[PDB]
Formats: sequence, structure tokens, C-alpha cells
Amino acid sequence: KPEDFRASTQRPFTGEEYLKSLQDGREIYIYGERVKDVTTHPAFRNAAASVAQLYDALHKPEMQDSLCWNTDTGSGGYTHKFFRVAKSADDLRQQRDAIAEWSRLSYGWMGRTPDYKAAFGCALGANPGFYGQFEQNARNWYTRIQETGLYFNHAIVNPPIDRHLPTDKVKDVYIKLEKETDAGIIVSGAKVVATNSALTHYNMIGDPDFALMFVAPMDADGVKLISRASYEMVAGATGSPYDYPLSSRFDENDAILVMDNVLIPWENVLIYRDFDRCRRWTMEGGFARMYPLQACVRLAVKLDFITALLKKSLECTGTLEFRGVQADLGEVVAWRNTFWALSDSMCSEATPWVNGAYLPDHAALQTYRVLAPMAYAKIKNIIERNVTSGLIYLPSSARDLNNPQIDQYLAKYVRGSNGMDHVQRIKILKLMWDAIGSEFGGRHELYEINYSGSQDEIRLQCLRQAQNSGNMDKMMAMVDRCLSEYDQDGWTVPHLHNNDDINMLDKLL
Amino acid sequence: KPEDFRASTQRPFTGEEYLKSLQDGREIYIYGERVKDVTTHPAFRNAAASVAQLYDALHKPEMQDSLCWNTDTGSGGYTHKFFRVAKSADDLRQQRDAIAEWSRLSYGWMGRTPDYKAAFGCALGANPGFYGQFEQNARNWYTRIQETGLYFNHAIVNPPIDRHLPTDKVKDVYIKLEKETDAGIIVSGAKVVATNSALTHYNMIGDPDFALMFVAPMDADGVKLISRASYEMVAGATGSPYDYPLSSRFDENDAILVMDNVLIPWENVLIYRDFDRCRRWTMEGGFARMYPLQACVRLAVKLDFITALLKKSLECTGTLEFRGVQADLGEVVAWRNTFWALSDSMCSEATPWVNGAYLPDHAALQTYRVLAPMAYAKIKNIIERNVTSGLIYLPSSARDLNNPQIDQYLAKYVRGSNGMDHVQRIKILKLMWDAIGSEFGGRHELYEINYSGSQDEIRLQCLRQAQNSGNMDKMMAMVDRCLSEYDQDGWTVPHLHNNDDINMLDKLLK
Amino acid sequence: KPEDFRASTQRPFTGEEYLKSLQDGREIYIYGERVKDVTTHPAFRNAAASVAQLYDALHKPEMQDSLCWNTDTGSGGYTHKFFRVAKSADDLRQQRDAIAEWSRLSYGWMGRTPDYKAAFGCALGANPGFYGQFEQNARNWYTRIQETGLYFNHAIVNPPIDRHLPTDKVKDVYIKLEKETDAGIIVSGAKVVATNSALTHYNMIGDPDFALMFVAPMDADGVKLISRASYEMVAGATGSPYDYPLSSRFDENDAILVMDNVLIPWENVLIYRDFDRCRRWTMEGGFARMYPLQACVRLAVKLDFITALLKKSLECTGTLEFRGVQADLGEVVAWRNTFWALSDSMCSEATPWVNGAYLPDHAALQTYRVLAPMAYAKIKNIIERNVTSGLIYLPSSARDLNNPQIDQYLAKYVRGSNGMDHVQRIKILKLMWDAIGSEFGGRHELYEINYSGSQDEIRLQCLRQAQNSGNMDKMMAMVDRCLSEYDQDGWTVPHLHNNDDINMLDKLL
Amino acid sequence: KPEDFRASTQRPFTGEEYLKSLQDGREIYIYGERVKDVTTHPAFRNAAASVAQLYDALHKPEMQDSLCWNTDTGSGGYTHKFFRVAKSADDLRQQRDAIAEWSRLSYGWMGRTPDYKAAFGCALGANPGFYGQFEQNARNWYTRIQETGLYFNHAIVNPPIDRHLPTDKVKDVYIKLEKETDAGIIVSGAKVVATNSALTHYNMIGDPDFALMFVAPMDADGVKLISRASYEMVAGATGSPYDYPLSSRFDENDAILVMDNVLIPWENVLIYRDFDRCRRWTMEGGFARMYPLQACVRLAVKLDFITALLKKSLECTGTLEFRGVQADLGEVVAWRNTFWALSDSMCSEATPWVNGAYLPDHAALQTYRVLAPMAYAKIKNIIERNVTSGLIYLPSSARDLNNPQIDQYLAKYVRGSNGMDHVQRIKILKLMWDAIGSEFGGRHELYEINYSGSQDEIRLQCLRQAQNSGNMDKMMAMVDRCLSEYDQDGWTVPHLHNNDDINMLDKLLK
Repeated sequence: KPEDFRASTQRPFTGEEYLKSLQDGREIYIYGERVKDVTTHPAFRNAAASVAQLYDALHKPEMQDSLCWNTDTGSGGYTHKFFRVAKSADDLRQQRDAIAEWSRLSYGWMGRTPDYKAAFGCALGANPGFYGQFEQNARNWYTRIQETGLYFNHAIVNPPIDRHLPTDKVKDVYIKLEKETDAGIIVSGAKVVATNSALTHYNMIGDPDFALMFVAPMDADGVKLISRASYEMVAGATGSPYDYPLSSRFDENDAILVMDNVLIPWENVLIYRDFDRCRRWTMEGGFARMYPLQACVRLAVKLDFITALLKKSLECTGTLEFRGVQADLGEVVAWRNTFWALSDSMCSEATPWVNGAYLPDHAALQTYRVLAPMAYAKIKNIIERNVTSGLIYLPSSARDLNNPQIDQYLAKYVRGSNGMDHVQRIKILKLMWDAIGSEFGGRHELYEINYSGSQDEIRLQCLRQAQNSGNMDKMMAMVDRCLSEYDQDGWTVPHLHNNDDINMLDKLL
Repeated sequence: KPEDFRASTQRPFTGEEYLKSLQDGREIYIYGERVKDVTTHPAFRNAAASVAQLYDALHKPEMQDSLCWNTDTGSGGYTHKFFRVAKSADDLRQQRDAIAEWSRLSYGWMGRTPDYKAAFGCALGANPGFYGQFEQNARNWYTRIQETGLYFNHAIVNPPIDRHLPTDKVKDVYIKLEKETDAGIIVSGAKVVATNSALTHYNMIGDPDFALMFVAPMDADGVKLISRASYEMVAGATGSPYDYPLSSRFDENDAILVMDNVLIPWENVLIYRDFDRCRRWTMEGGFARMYPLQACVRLAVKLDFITALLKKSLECTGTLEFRGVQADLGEVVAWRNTFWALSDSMCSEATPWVNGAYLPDHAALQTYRVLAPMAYAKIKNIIERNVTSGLIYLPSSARDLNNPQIDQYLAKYVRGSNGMDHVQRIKILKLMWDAIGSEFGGRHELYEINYSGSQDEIRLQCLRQAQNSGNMDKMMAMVDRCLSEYDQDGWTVPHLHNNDDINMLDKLLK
Repeated sequence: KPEDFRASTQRPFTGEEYLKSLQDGREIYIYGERVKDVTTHPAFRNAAASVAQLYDALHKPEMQDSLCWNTDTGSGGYTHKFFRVAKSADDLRQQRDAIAEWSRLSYGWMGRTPDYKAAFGCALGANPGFYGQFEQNARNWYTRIQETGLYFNHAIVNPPIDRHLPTDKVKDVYIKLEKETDAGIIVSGAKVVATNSALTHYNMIGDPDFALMFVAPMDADGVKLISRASYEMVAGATGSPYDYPLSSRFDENDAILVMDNVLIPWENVLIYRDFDRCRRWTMEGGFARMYPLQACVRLAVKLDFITALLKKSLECTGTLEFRGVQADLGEVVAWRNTFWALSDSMCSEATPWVNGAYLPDHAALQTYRVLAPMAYAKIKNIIERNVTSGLIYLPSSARDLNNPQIDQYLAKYVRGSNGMDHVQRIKILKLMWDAIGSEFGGRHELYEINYSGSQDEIRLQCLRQAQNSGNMDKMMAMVDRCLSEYDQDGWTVPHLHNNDDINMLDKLL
Repeated sequence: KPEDFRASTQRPFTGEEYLKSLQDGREIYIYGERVKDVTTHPAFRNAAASVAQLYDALHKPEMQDSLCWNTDTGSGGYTHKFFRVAKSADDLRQQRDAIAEWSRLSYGWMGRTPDYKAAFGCALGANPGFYGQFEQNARNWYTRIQETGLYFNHAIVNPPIDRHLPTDKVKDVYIKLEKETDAGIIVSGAKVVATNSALTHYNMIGDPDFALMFVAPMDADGVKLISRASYEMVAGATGSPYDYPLSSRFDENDAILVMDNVLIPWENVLIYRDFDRCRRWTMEGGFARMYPLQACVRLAVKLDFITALLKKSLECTGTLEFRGVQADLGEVVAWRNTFWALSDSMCSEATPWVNGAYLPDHAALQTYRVLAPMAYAKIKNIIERNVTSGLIYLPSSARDLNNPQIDQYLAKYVRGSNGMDHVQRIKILKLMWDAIGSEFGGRHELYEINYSGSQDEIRLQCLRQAQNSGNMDKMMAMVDRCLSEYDQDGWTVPHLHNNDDINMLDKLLK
């Protein structure tokens, strides 16, 4: 139904069609109230408009070489390159570049755009046989996501459990099968951290009644979102675009997704009462082996933005001349370079998987995940220790600049160091502040550092990849070879010299 | 005079008297508008009430042992202990404890309360001879600050300069003498980072026309503040106390202070067209040698709060059971302990200064300044890597809890791990979020890491203190002694063995 | 018997008496050979001489005000201040200063000097009633250690266990009671990390047969040490004092202590088949609450040395003029200052304990333990990144300086930046290298970072101290007070303003 | 000529031929004595044997697919792949893999093997026109290095200068032209950090008399090395292979190289009295744009080794079971992965340069240089906090294991946690200790952190590369676009909503 808002079946949504497709009476709450229409609501309307611009870019003739491919479905249509299964390392590189072009439309700040779950679509299309009796659902969902550009999110993090409650009552907390019918399955439960789900068409949701994976439409009866605070709405109500230039347009609301007696049609079921497939899906389904290409590129585009924003901030404060400041900026550049290089390795070392599909280099994926929190924390610390005074006393509002009684003083006392007027100085530094210190900036720090999992778990996943791939045993073979070349009596290889002719310990002792 | 709002001259303001003293038509702007009355304005009214609670505490009988001393002026009155010159190490310890008690009333979140510039009053009273012809102004301001509890701030950071402008035009940016008159001096210019000046009575403001230090009242004609965004107002307009429990009451607005043709009477001048005294004041005036006792204790109280708030957050999420989580919490405890220990050393190693006054240990002050940014950054990182999942999806509003259509789901899906209901879980985690992630939390991170100087400069000040005190030369004497005990021919001291009897190099190489 | 080498019972050993007391046929191995005499052996003779200098300092008239007190035993003698129980905060401060004076005789590099276990002596004398039937042994050992200056070490770390061995055979690994006799107990087993035990008189060694604490003489039959590599001997055999100025005189050999059928007289037993007392000893015995005063001061003296050595190294390389270098040096100063300040707090906040004894502030002890590894790692990193080129190419040997064919080039090409000749430049930088990069320097990095326990365990001990003392509940009371002042309907205290008059959410939504 | 020790001109040295070529009476000092023969001297003989094994690998049939290519000279011979100019991204990838295979023969511990300066040979062969009148010398040296596998090092770091000396006297410290003759130039001066030059055939050495670049043979009269302490000799004299398994065979002595009246024939001169070419050579000559491929791969191979050695050490101590230990190991794996990934990017993003040659990605080179010191420091810290107790008390010597009076106790008390006997436990942990804590280990820490420049300078080089490439301006164009989309009156683009309909500030403040 959502794709029926398109005027053509041979291309994805335009932005205008996407926005119309959201006017479906989805059940969303924020600040204790029901949201009538996400495309007009003060908490969501600009974020929706920002996503709609991504869809518009797909149809600009000058963008289509970098953004789009023909579909592989026989439709005669086209789609964003990352919505179609890659069949070579170069395909992955072209997808890398198409993701980057989309990411640049939000300067790297929207991390859960439609291309993130395009990797889920492609995993379905590349390995549909994984799903057994639901193999045809996988194939059909791949085709649908690819041709239409359907916006998916995933809701996968389980709600907290009160350990002191009876084991009776806590089975109601997790997503669980309630009833099996001929029309599909009825499910109830919740998932937390449903980031930007208010703007999606579908969410993937992932005792055998708990071992499910299925697709849920956002407008299905019983599907509800409970929103977190809206940095977009607060910036609109008490600020301005000048004062909160990122909060006002790129806020991705991290919701709780609730399912209350929701009917999931059988066509939307992918794994059903199946602990074994649920267990193997992360390794074998492909999604976890593919989405970090998007996530790494998106972060790299954000680091492009932050790197130059730091340079511009240091230009206007005048400290960029100093050697130590330039060295700090150079380290930020190195971190920015790192994530582009990891995405290079992802594509260049890609491997054949199944049915001709290629997967990016797996070690590079795990490495991006471990390094990103450290890099982001270090960059934020570099920014704050270099743009010291300049951020703390910024005037409250564009209203200060627009009142000549106040502006007369700002014009004298808050100019930029490099011939820059006060309006441009304050503008640049307010952009940096919205990037790192606003509530939006603080949420993004949380997102970049912890969202991918706990620091232990991401390091364990890195170790497990090295072991499962055989890389660790290959490294161990080198250590074992080294140990084999000597023993407690001396060398065991002929090319090295016995030290008996020079050993002085007998003489000494 | 602001202190004439008191019903008695033998004690500082009560909270109600302090609030009345602020209703003086000071000129403050925020969001393009003039503020009518800071005690009722949506951007300032709770922060003002929060400071007023500090004044109220001074008059509670159960608080006076820890908070108050008699004045040393002969007035028969009393004051907060840090407003009177300390004359022993134990005096400093009592002041340390009185600062701590006041700091606990904002849980460590208000950093520019009146006790901060009480150290400026005491510096004036302890070394008034520093000021030459203005020595009597120093004595009189000490007496006035001490007896009244007048709220001072300092505005000292200079505004930025456009280097491409002519040298004419940019000299108007700094505070400068414009006119010398019989009634005082007329001055214009600006200072940035006038933290909480909207709630103060006076600010200290510090080619000889630029070499000035003087006191300016907040209600003087031509003194103006241009405010930054108000986290208090935003939290009031789009949130609630439950949702922003710190933003809503402890926001200290970091303003730009503008002076436009302000007449400063001669009794308010402390340094006048005097580069030499301006240069020597940081070392010799005493203020810089005394206020870090207040700042270190205030930070330590905040770390008390953050330490236990982290523990409570880990209780809520259930991860406190884990060894690695308990170790992370234990490191936060160690950082918290560090700043209390530094303040112990400040008092125990205090030194006689001038006129019977004592100064806290100088090395401890420099050390606190270097360590605080690293500790705060490390603690914030520990918090985020331990409690993040719990913070990211918190419902928007107390309004969600108060709508049963939503609360029915929150009650089921967001309970605490330890038998705790969802209201208390969400409450604790929203408090942690306001501490570290809200715009208020982000400002406080900037404040703790950056306010005190650049990272280079605070380290240079630490090195210079070690050198100026003679500590570095004493350390160097130990290295020189070590070097003196051998040379290229062997040991030069008799108690160690020549290695000639065991050296094998000739055998190996000849 | 060892103290009978003294010519007087009213003072501790002189250095010469101490050295004679070591010539007792203790059983020590190194490099596969038995050590005849530690005071003349190439691996130990200079370290022994270094310790002997500590004993000599006790008898210099100009040193006795800072180093010595009258004994509290009625002997009419004197002793090092830290060997006598402190009865006030000022006593602890005087002990702090007496420890520092001894530490300066090794420039902070000997960490297991006799004053470390003087705290064990004082714990015995302050709380002898802890030991029940062995209370009189505690009293008698306090008197003996205090009057004589007996050199104790502790051997407490258990050897590793092969988990695949039968539970039979692994009971022989740990120290265990073998036989109870009227002459004492026979024990066998081992302890690792018996640091400098080769130069001690006694070691404290700490199914009920495993729950023991007792004192073992180094010359008891069946007591044996297996030494690690001797940096002293290697520096003597292949270097010189000029080339290894710290290795050659301050090496504290980290031995394995073996007990093979050792008879421990009953007078040497302190805890016997007593799991309860073994468990409570760390909290209640006092030793763990007292020795970190010595350890913190010793580290602070070492940081005094390293701080000025870094400054001197940067003077001779010429980089001290640079702002960033001076800032790095200033951070080293701050770390150095930190440990002196912690020792100040230890003394100033000291508390009455039992029998009039005072204990240093407990939180300060735990804090020193957590901070020291981080500070030492950071300082070493600051040194290496600032004294870059200057360390890597230092000529091999004082023999190079003493051969004019080589010295003619060193004199031209390796001068100091500040008018300093090549001999002094090379000398300073070789001292820095021996401090951080030699095998001795690497061992000291290991010692400062990990010896006090694992990074987790030292942080857990810090948390437990805060909880056990009630500090954590006091901090929690402040958080609870904050939470009590509002609820989901608004403030619960009268002094703050209700936001109902300014709340805009109804209008917005 | 050293290559005349080969039995064939159509391949590089064998190991035995390389060792014979070193028996040339080069002038090397160590411990105050002249070295007679580096291939037999106790300070150099195993390091020489270790390098010789690299040459032997080139001629093993099972190794030649990964190690060797035909020469491009028309000689009909073969060479190590990194000794021939790369003409595509795939060429660089094959070279990357050939470097890795050689690096594995020292487990990543020898960092100045012959393939390091093979990039200098290739730079000469790819851009010989850079050298003007010496272009033909560049071409000829490329041919010679490529066909023979000649072992070059570079000596480029200048000796320290005493600033208190007269300006006369300190100009004799640097390498300088002394005499211009028909047979070549006579030069004197010194360079420090001539790593492993004792085992090389030639060194590149790089007021116009100071602006030189030339090649000097190690056996030229007047060329001398003054060695640092030999970890190989000390390990041989006072240890054993079991006790110091890396020190005993992989020590690369960091010498001072002295030139005293050395005649450099004109065929060995590349830049002569030419400040402009000296200044431009780092950017334009190609060597600096090519050798970091070798250095990054060599480091990655060492991290392969250290990663698994850590795992094996944690197996020995039994702590690998613990979650926090496995996480620490996983971070070491991530750092190891990083440098392999950087080398992937170096090859995949390679660019056409000049004369058909390709250069590796420049940003990746700069990134490797900035990241390597932080990674190595972090890894060493992870190792020490996980395996320290196991390292501190290891028995002194294989002699302890071989004396049954001692071994009886070691067999009981120092077993491995996982059914491993004491000999193997002690062996693994002594290998880890030689890697990180021995004097060799400490030198390698200095080498990985500091050799490449100061921490400031390597970051500045990274920034300059981003600016010079145009990358920074492209990033800045994105920031400028963002700024262009709004102003102080609202949005300037049509797709976003004006907030005038929801802005509440007038209501709040009017």
C-alpha cells in the first residue's frame, strides 16, 4: 500500500510521494499526546522533509550515475545502488559511493536513513534459502524494498526486566507469539531504541514463542510508538535554525516500539518459533555482514563535516595559527581518514558469499565498530579543548542579532578573528555547539559511542571474527613457528649461532 | 545599597532579602528582549531562588556551626566562614567544610555562588597594602563583603579581536578608561563569560588606559548583560522538573558583560592606569592563591553526587552486579576521592602569607586545575559506556506517565531491574541525563574542562609554580647528586663495588 | 640471631653489621647456580650495599631528627620512626618524612626497603589481641623488629595451578601445614614475587591446613629462593655504572620463595589453621591500612627524581624552550604533586584505631593505588614522546668515551644543546634510559603498574572502601534528597517556581 | 663490488653470498673496540644471519610466487617484487604481499630490512628526471638495486648542535661538501640513527655546501659506525635463546654514522649544492610516498605476532576465560586489523604518478603514521595489565631448568594453567617479555612510537596532506553548504518548515 502513492512502479518514491505515504494514521505519542500527522507535527515535520530530500535526489539526472542502478527484478526500473545485491567488489565500491552521496544530504547526521535497512533487503534477496518455508517471503520482500525504496528500520533491543517480579508476568515484556491464525500471527511485546521509526513504512522485529523475526507496518492496528523528547520541536519552539541548525532538521527520534495484539500476516513472517534460525541469523543471514558498510560510510561523512567545522571554528577564533592546535586538527583528520580507509578495505577485500552475492571484508566491519567510539570520544575532546571560550558565551538567539539595541554591542565585541563579522562567527560556533553540546549533540555522542553495543561486546565480536575466520590460528602459527626454533638447550635451526662460545655465566658464577 | 534590604546589619542577607535586592532594574537581555525582574523572569527565577536558599542556610541554628563565624570587624555580627580572612591551617579547614555545606545545597552544580568571590573579599582584606593609594578602598570592600555577604562575580576574559581591522577601531573592544573626573572614572568595553552575573550585586572587572581593576554594581547605568540561551527557561517551557531536574533550578547563565559610559566612583577603583600592579596582581594579590580551594571543594561535592548517581543508575539497569561495572564505579570513586584529598592538602600544608593571613598549599591548587579536566572527561566516558542503552530511549515527558493510555505500556516495559517501578527508573535516568547529556550537561562539561584556561596554560602554570617555589631545583638537586656518584671511569663513592672484577667485555671483544 | 651482629642493643644495625648478618648460608639460586654470599655475589652485592646505606643513615647525627625516634619498648634505644606505632596524625606526618628521607637514598628506585614491612611490625604491636593465642608472638615480634631494624619482606602471591592436573597433586603447590610438632610446624609450598627477599632477614608468609600466617627466617633449612635474571649482574658484566647507573645499584630481585619441609617455631606463628582470622586480617590486622603510606611516599620520591630527570633531559636536548614540551613537563609535575598531596591527606585525616594507634586516611590509600598505574604509564609516555631521537642512538659504552679514536667523534657530534659537553649529555640520557627503557626500567614499569593487583581489583577495593566506610551511603543520601524534591507532577519543595505558568506544550500540541 | 659475490647476475644475493659480501673491513666500533667481521662478531652475527635468511627465501621455488617478479631491466633475471617499480594498483598489492612474506621471517621484528630502501631504488627508477644532471645516476642506481637486491639504509637525522658554541665550529657537525674534485666530492659530517647500517652495503645520505644527497658504501675509507649497546651480544653473553628469543637474533643496531674525508664518486651523487631540490625531494622524489607501504605492512605483521603471543600468554596464565580479558584481546585484534586495512587502502586507492608508475594512497600513509604510536602504546598497556604477575618472577635462566636441584621446584610451582608444563609456560612468557620489557623490547617501543617524527609533526603532516590534496577544501565545501541553507531570519531553502508557527518566545517574553 505505501508504494501505491508512487505515480510510477519503475522508480522509488519521490520526496512528495514519500511524505504522502506517511499520512496513514500511525499511532505515535509524544509529550503525552497523540501525533495527528508526522509530516506536519512540530516534532517530526522537518526530519520527514530531510528524509524526503533523499528520495528526491534519486530522480535528479545529475545524481543518477552516482546514486542509482537498474533494478535486478526485470521491472525496467531503477533504485538506489545499495538496495540491490552486490555481485563484485566493485559493486560494493559503487554502493559505498552511493551511500556517501545520500549521507552528505544530512552532512552525516542522520544515521538511520532508508539505506541502512536496504542491507536487510539485500540480505533477504541474496540468501532467501536461509528462511526455509519462508524463503518466498524473503524473495518477495527483497523485490518490494528494492523497487520502491521502502523505508525500514529494525527494532531489536529488548525492554528491561524487573528481576524481583514473578517469572509469571515477565513473559509479557518481550515480543512473543500470542495466537496463530490462518490470517497470520498475533504478537505483543516491545522493543526499545526504534530510531526514526516514526518516519518509516515498516520495522523488522527480531520457549519457542519468543523466537520470531517478522516485518511490521507502522500503520498496523496495535503498533504504537512512545517517543523520546524531540530536539526538533524544542529547537522550533524556543530556538531558530540559526541557533540550532542541526537539531531543527536532522533529529531521529529514538522511540519505544509497542505491539499490542498486532496481527502479522504470514507474508510478513521470516523466522517462526525457531531458536536455531534465530541463533544463526546474525552469522548466516548476511545483514550483520552488510549494514556496517553503510554505517562506516555515514560516520566518515559526518567526520568530513566535523573536521572542516573544527577548522572553520579555529579560523574564526584565530587559534589555527598555533602549532599545537594544527596538530590537534591533524589528528582529527587522521581519524576521519581512518574510517574512509576502512570502507576502502571493506570493498577491496570483499568475498563471494552465496548466489553470486559479495560481502564486504568482515574484519574491517568489526574494526570500524571497535574504533568508532574511541575516535568520536577523542574528537569531541579535541574540539572542546580547542574551542574553549568561543562556545560558552554565544548570545541566546538570532533575536539578539535582530534587535539593534543588542546587535550594536555584538557587532563590536563578538567579531571573528579573521576579518569575519559577528553574525558569521556566532553562526559557525553555534553550528559546532549544536554538533557537540546541545541535547542533540549529546544524544549523538551516546549514539556513536554505545549504540552498536557495549564496549566489551564489540571487542568480543572482533575477537570472535578473528577466531572464526581462521585469522587467529594463522597468527598463532607464526608464534608457534618462532617457539619451535629454539629450546632450553639452544637453537633448533642451523642458521643461527650457538652462544656457547660467548656465554660468560660459568666464568661469572 | 543592596545590603540595605537587610532587616539587620549584624548578619548577611536572608534569602528573601537577597531576592528583593535583585529587583533593581539592572539591564539584562535574553532572546532579544529586556528582562523586567530576574527574580520572576522565566530564564532566571529558579536559579535566583536556588542562590537565595544559600543565604537562608546561614541563619538556620542547626547550620551555623558548619557555615558561620563571627565577623572580624567588631560589628558583633556573623558571616559565612569563607568571607573572613583565614589565619591558620585549621581556619582554612573550617572554611573548606563551610564551602562544602553550601555546595551541597545545589548538589555541586552551581559553581559561581557567592563564596567564590568571597575569596576576592578576603584577598582585599588580607593584603590591602598591595593597592597603594587605593589601599583604603580594599579595606572598605573587605568589610562590606564580609558583613553583608554581597554576591560578587568577576568578569575578566576579554572579547575577541578582528585582526584584519585597523589598529584604530579594535582598541574600543577592551575595557578602557574613557574619562577621568572628580566623581570617578567613566569606562567602556566588554568582558565575556560573566557566569551568573545576572544574579549578582557587583562584578570585579580586571597604553595605561587599559590597565584597570575596579568594582561595578549590576544596576549601574550603562552596565548591561547579553545572556546566552537559558536552559532553565527551555526546561520550564518544554519540559518539567521531573524531565530536567537540574536545568530547571541550577542554570548559571554565562553572559557577555557590556559597559557603555559607566561611571565608576573612586571608592570602587582598586588598580588605576597601572601595568605593574595589573601584572603582579595574579601572583601577589592573593585571589588566585585562594579561590581554587572553593572551586576544588565545589567540584568534589559534584563528584560526590555524580558517583552515587552512577551507582543508582547501575542499580536501576541491573548491571551493578558485574565485575567490570563495579571496577568502573570504583575508578569514579577514586577520582572523587582525589579532589577531597587535594583540598585536605590545601589546608594542611597552608602557609603564613601577610598580616597573619594564611594561604592554602599552592602546589595542590595547581594540581587540582590540571587534574580536574581529565577526571571529568574520564568520568563522563565511564558513565556513558555503562548506562547508555538506558538513557537513549527515555520517554519524552512526565506527561507520558500522566496519560494512562501511554503509562500502561511504560509500567510494563520500563521497570527498574531491582524491583523498582518505571516512574523511579525513568526519574533516576533522566537525572543522570540532565547531568551529562542535556544542553545544561554539555555546558557543564565545557565548564569543567575548559573554564580555568587552555590545557597547555594550566600545565605551564603548574610547571612555573614548581620552579618559582624552588621545588624543581630541589628535585634537580637529587638528580645532580645521583649523577655525581659515578663517572665514565666507575663509581665515585666508596660503598659500591667496582665492576672491573666481573666485566667480561675484554674477553668478549679482544 | 641476626641482630646479635650489632655491637649495641640500643640502636638498629649499622650498614656493616647488616651486611655481616647476611653471611648466613641462606640457600639462593641464580643462573642455575648456588649463591655463596649475597654480599659479595655479582648479582646482589651492590643492592646489598645500597640497603646497608639506609642503616648507616640512622646513625648520622645530622639525620637523626628526621629519621629516628626513641623506641617505645623501654630499651633506651632509638629506631627509624616508621618502626614504632604512631599515636597521632602528626606522628604519621613525621613517619611520612622519615620514609621520604630513606627513599631519597635510592632516588625512589628501591621499593621494598626495610621500612615497607616496618608497617607489619607496627600492625603487630598496635593490634596484638587480634591474634588470639598468638598475641604474645605479635607483641614480641613488634619489639624485635622495632629495636633492631630487622629487614622483613612478605611473600604472599600464590604459584599458578595446572587446572588439568588431578585435584590430587595440586594441594602440594600452596603453602600448607605438613606436620605439627612441639618444636613448631613443618610447612612446604611456594610463594612468587618475593621481591628483594635475598637481602632480608625474615619473610612473612600469608581445608584449614592452608590458612596460615607465620614468619620464616631466610637461613632456615628448607627455605630457598629461585631468582629472576639479575639486572645488576648483567650491568656489571656487560656495562658500567656510567652506562647503567640505576641497574648497577638498585636492582631488587623478584624471586620465587620455596619452602621444602621447613620447621617454623611456634614463636613465629601468627595465624594457625584459622580461615576466619586469615579472612579478616586484611581489614582488621592493620598492615594493609598502613603500608601504602610508605608505598605512596616512595613513589612520590621516585616522581621527584623522574620529573627533574625529564627536565634535565629536555635541557640537554634543547626542546625545553618549546611551549608544548613545557606543558608536558608541567603535567608530569602535576602527577608528582598528586602523590605528595595524597600522602598529606593520609596523615592529616588520620583516625584513632585501637590501643591509641592512628591509621592514615583510608580513602587516600585506595586512591593512591588506583591512580599510580595511570600516572606512571602517562609519565613514561610523556618522556618517550619528548626525548625522541636523544635516546635511540646513545653510544654503547663508557669504553667508547675512553677510546680517543671514538671519543674524537662523539665530542664533536653528540654535545648537549645548552653548552654541555658530550660526556654529560650522554650521561644524563643514559640515566633516563636506565629509568624507563632498560630491562630494569621495564621491570619497574611492571612493578608500578600491576604489582599492587589487577586494575579491576584495585578499583573494586576503592569501591568497597567507600561502601564499607559509609561514604557511599552519604553520597547516596545527597542523590536521594535531590530526587525527593520533585515528582512527576512538579516540585515538592516550596521555594521553586511551578512551570505551569510558562509551559507551552499544550499550545504546541 | 658487493654484488660480484653472486654466482649469477640474474638473481639477487643468496644468504651465503650476502654474508660473504659483508666481509669487507667496514669500520665499525662497539664497546670501544673495532669490529673485525660483522658476520662473526658477537654483537652482529645472528642479526646478519637473520637478514641472510631473507635473501635465501628469494630462491626457494615454493616462495617465488609470493616474493619475486622478473626484473624490468631486460637482464632476464628476477628480484623481490618491491624492488621493481609498480605500474598499477594490483602491482602494489602484490608488493604489499611480498613485503609481508619477508616480514614474517623475522615475525615483524626487523624493521630496516632491504625491502625498506627498495622503495628508494624504485623512486629513483620511476622519477629519474627529478635529478637534473644526475638523472643518469638515478637510472643506474635503480637498475643496480633492483637486479642485485643491494641492502641500502638511509642516514638522514642530523646530530645535535651546541647552541652556546660560536657559529664557527658547529657548522662542522652536519654533512657538508669539503672538496670538489674530478673524481667526485669529499664530504665530512655525521648522521644519527643509522639503524642496522652495520649490515648494509650502502647508505643514502640526505649555504649550498650542506644541500646534498648521495650514496656511500659501507666499506668506503672514512665511513665509520659508532654502535649503540648490542642486545644481541648481551643476550649471548649473559642469557640464551630460550631466555631472549628475539634479542638474540633480530637486534638492529641504531648507530651513529660518521664520515671523515670520504670521497663520493660523481656516479653516487644525486643532489648537489641544491637547496631547491633538497626541499622538494620529500614531496616530489617519491620515496616518502612509497616506503610507508613497507613500514605499515611490517608493523601489521608484528601485530599479528603480538596478538597471538598475547592470546598464548593468556592461555598459559588461565585468564583467557574472563570476559574482560577476552575484550582486551579483541581490542588488540582491532588494532592489528587496522594496519592491514590501511595497507589495503594504500593499494586499492593508488594513483598514477609519473612514467607509468603508481603511488599508494597518500592519506592512508599519513594515517598509518599518526595511528601507529597510539596503537602500539595501547597494546603494550593492554599486555602489561593482563599478564604482569606471570612476567615478574620468571626464573633467571634456561640454566635453572637444566639444574635438577632447581627444576624440581619449577616443575611443581610454575606450570601452565591449561595442562602445560613449566618449560613451555616459562618459554612463552619469556618470549612476551623479550617483546615488550627487555631492553630490546624497550627499544622497539621507542622505535614504534618515536621513529617517524615527533607526535606534533606527524599530525601536521597529516593535516598538510588533507589540505594539499584538496580534501580539506572539499570537506569545507560541505560545511559552507550547510551554513548557506539558513540565516538569522530562518531557512533559505524551500523544503524545510519555518518555525514562526511554533515559536513560543514572544509568548514567554512579551
